[PDB]
Amino acid sequence: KLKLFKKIGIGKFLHSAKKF
Repeated sequence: KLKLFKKIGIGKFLHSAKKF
């Protein structure tokens, strides 16, 4: 069990705040 390699790109989460 180990599939969080894509969790290192949390730069798009701050984007959701750039649209709301």
